[PDB]
Amino acid sequence: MRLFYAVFLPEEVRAALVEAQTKVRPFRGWKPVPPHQLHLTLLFLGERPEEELPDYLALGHRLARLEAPFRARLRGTGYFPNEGTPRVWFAKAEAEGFLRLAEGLRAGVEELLGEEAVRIPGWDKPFKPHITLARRKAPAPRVPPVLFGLEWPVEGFALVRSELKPKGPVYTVLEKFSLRGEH
Repeated sequence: MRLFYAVFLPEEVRAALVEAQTKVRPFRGWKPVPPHQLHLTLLFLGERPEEELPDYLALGHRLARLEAPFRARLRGTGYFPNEGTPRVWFAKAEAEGFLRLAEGLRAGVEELLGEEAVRIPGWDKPFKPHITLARRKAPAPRVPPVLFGLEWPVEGFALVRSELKPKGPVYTVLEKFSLRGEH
């Protein structure tokens, strides 16, 4: 299983983002992310053996009970790579809470994997709270920045499986976790 932890989004957030995606329909080189897949990843795990499921599940429940629901703000768009042909178009979101959950999980995964966690794809990348809007499958141009200024309540996150299939990746939520922490 190819697994990752992520935050799914509420209606007003998906709609603001779906209106954003709009600037990109004239460009067939842009592949827009289906609204119900729009999400912010806190930690990608790559291919993991089934034997580890319980540990990722327990890790989720642990972190969930230690951290409280927090407010996030959607704020501006960007591309990767920053210069040259872009690979991705994403929205920047921000909040201490995303960083705290990302740290909490990298920590748990290290305890469980030790040295092996380094081999996880993109493990060394510094966490950037980003929400992908579209991916560049063919030539397409950058579009001007999209400012959002939209605050919303983050109440939990999930452990999700991704499977590459025809039309693209199909997501299955193995579990949702509710932020219930006192902190």
